[PDB]
Amino acid sequence: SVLAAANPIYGRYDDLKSPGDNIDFQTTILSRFDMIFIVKDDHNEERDISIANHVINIHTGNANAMQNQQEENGSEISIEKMKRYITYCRLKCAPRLSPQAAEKLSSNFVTIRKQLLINELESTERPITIRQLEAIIRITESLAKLELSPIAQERHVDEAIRLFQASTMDAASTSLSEIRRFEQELKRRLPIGWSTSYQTLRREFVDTHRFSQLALDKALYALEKHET
Amino acid sequence: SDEINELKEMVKDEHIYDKLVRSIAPAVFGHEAVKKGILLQMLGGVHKSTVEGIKLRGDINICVVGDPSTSKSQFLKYVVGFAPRSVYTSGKASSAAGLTAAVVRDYTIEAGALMLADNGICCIDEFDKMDISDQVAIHEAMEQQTISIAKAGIHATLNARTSILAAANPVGGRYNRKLSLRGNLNMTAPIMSRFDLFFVILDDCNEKIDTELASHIVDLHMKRDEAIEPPFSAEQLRRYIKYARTFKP
Repeated sequence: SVLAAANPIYGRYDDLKSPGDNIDFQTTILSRFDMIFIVKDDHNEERDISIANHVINIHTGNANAMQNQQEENGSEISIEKMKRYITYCRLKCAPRLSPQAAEKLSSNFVTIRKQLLINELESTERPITIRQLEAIIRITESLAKLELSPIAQERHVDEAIRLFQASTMDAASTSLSEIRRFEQELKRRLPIGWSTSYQTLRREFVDTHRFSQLALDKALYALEKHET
Repeated sequence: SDEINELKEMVKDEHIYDKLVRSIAPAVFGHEAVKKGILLQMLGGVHKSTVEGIKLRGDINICVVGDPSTSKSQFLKYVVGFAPRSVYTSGKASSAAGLTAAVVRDYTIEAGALMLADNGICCIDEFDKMDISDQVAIHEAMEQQTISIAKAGIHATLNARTSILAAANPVGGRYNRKLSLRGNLNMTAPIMSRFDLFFVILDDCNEKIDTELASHIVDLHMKRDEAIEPPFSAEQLRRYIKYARTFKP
């Protein structure tokens, strides 16, 4: 089961940009992946000071390292134990969902489909697959396999819906239209397209004080999608 | 002694500037810009000091651009004709060095092309034809001011301090008025920014000027009248200039 950490491009503007469209030219990657979490490490004021203070010292008298070690003792499961536990639960029991939980999730997914369609009436640029539903399922069974129980419960899923909801919230988050033209080029410039190619828009947008790589592609991908 | 009187007679007058300008290139008709553009290369700056340190420039550069048939080449031929220590190449066929030294192997050094014209005006047609390879070398000449030469043998450094007059045809041989000149000339940025300044010419139809061209050209191809003459003779203008070179303004 693949766990992947991608690196996004250009920073915060990629959030200003459509949430997808990040990986290569294709969102399909993000479609295959169940749980996508673009993140923030907003240090609760005690974090940045945590790391800083840690850098300041980092010498004597191993007090901090010790503190880490008692954090390890107390730090819940010794994590050497956690492993053995995971093996245990993984081999022993295979969970199964309950019917009311099922119908619950039906309501879940149809509300998702409907509502977010309505959201996309405006052609709001972003998604929903039954694969995502199947994901939600696998989370429910996973967590059911935490409690080790042979059977699922409703509350048990009630967590999962909202967790994945946070994931959906993650799915949600030279002027473009001007460069988005290329249209003037596609027309009265080149019905063929040839001898035009990215190289042409390069000579057309090379000494016009104007075009970035992402800019050139964006407007291109845009018009490609737009249907112009 | 007998001539210095003439030199004095030249410096006295208030018009001899204008005389210079009008008398430069008889063959060529008008434009008045590239006249000054050509002469002001012959007479260069202090090209000296400021130490500690790195030395200022000094000299000058020009690249004439325009739709062909504009006789941009006549200037060139006139410069290789008029001034001593002037090399003329048509490169594209430079081919490479060419503008630099071989070196001959020994360790005897070829002249050659660019460097054999030193403290002078080198005239190259068509920068746009020589592609990447040599243009970089020229940049090395107009940036570092020195020509460093090491080939399979004795390492070397040979100075060339020169002015470079080029004639470069536009991408489509035309304007493209609406396009930025930056995009039109089609030579790389660093060599572009070292040429100050371009003196672009485009020729457009004006019946007065048209009539004047046909008249003037037919005139040229007539053995008579060849009586068209500059206020300064081509011979004296040299001793004049060479005099004007001895000043440290």
